[PDB]
Amino acid sequence: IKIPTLEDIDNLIDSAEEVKSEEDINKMPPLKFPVEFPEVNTRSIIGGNNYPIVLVHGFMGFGRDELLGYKYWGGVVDLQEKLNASGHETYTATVGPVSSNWDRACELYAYIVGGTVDYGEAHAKKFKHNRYGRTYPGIYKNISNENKIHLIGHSMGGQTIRTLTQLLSEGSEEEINCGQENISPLFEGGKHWIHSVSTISTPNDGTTLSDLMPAKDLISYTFGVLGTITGKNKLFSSIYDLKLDQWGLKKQNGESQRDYIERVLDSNIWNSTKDIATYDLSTEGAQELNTWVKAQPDVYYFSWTTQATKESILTGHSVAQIGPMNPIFYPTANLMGRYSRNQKDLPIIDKKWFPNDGVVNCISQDGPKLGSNDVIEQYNGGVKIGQWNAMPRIINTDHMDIVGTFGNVKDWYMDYASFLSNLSRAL
Ligand SMILES: [K+]
Ligand SMILES: [K+]
Ligand SMILES: [Zn+2]
Repeated sequence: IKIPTLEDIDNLIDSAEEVKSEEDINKMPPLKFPVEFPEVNTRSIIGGNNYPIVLVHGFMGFGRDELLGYKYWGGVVDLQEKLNASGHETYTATVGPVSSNWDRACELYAYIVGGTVDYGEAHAKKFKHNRYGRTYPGIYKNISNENKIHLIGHSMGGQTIRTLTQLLSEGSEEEINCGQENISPLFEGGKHWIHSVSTISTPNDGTTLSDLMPAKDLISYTFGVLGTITGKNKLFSSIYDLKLDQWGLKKQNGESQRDYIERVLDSNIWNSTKDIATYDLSTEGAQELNTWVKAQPDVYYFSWTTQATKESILTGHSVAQIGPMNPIFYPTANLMGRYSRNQKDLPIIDKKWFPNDGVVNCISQDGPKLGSNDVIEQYNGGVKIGQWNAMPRIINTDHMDIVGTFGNVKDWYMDYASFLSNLSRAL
């Protein structure tokens, strides 16, 4: 009926599942990776790679040094550590939790290479924000056409990694042509640093959760969800940063976390620019991204779809599955599960959009289709470069469960890392 905001923090905390110990997560049934790499049981794989994985969080995800150690990737299980311990070189990148995909891609570039974020003169002028952002040391500084990586992005992270791959490969005409000093190499094109792009629970065609909500309310709701993890009091402690430096929205000297959050929530940013996550998450905004962010011909693309709704036999609406769906997502799942729209200049939303994972419509997750020329095929026991390999649906699994909040997923990720290591070179 009603999506809660911070006004309803008490009821959210009340309805929420308790955070579990690592021991208790390990007692849950492990998620099973569904396939073997093609031909592994018919012949020798001879063309594999040693490229590392870089993990990229979604909307309202935070870094390894935030949330008092609770990890985006695995929660109380440190998936990065487990992957490295089992021989799968893995890093974690951290970008703006509520910034646009463009801004996040520029941040991701700097996070990997090292240096100061550069959003582009042209872009920064157009959207009226700073050209330069924060400074990072670099987690994989030697990245190159020879030293490629596998990008894995959850939620909005999947849009962000598509966007980085587009910019690396083809650059930005607007940036190239504006005649700025010391253009970021990101915008020049010609870089083939990415071997694969994997999206997990990604709004590749947006999510109608953004369409149906006022932006401020969506953000406020998501602070509520964060609170179910941090605890309602620790939610207002200095254990996370919204990273809106470019907008002049850093926490002020002497400002409390609570005052900082209220100030950001009350900002004009949420209804006054398209250069923000809430726009980029909407179906209109995702469609716009899709009109220029294409699947590159020399990169493997994989998509994973989560679902935790069932169809109501009475109305045809999709509703939360009791058990699999976090109770915090009951209202979001149920509103998306009955949201239609047939309005000029906007994507037509019909019953195919109803099934969801609490946050993102299932139909949106297999790859970009709105405004896209990308090819999508369901995985058929062979991998195809330059197009989307839409992998077997991850049913009975909500939006956060697939990153360990809450689920036993470490073996799935280790098996996926093994799978990715078999991928052979572009011809
Ligand atoms: K909206
Ligand atoms: K769940
Ligand atoms: Zn921007």
